Amino acid sequence: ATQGVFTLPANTRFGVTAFANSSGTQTVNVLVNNETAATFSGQSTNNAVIGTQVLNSGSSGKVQVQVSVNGRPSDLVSAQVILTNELNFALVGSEDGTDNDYNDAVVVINWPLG
Ligand SMILES: *C(=O)C[C@@H]1O[C@@H](C)[C@@H](O)[C@@H](O)[C@@H]1O
Ligand SMILES: [Ca+2]
Ligand SMILES: [Ca+2]
Ligand SMILES: [Ca+2]
Repeated sequence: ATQGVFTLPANTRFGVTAFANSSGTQTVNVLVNNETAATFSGQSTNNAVIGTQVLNSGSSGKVQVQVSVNGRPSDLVSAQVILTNELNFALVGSEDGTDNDYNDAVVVINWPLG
């Protein structure tokens, strides 16, 4: 199944933050309605924040997270969770190798903001 794709409410500001846990340099691209809106890159085996940014979901609300390492797409896992019918997390893990820890880049999207 497709992973890393989320439909947010339209025209909503959201946070996106990426952490790294891999010897490979992670590149995280965040697309809004299929256009790149943010790109983070970095390397850590200790959960360092490689980027954090506030974006806008636009008219469609479609947000996609893509992760690659040296140009090769990582395998993604994702889900969205809503607490008290208000607080939203869109969660992504990614795997660049064979150990299947799925933490090589971890991406968290949260809304609402403010
Ligand atoms: C390459 O070494 C594999 C890569 O980096 C490791 C340190 C570990 O985080 C592994 O999960 C990751 O796929
Ligand atoms: Ca891994
Ligand atoms: Ca890892
Ligand atoms: Ca508040």
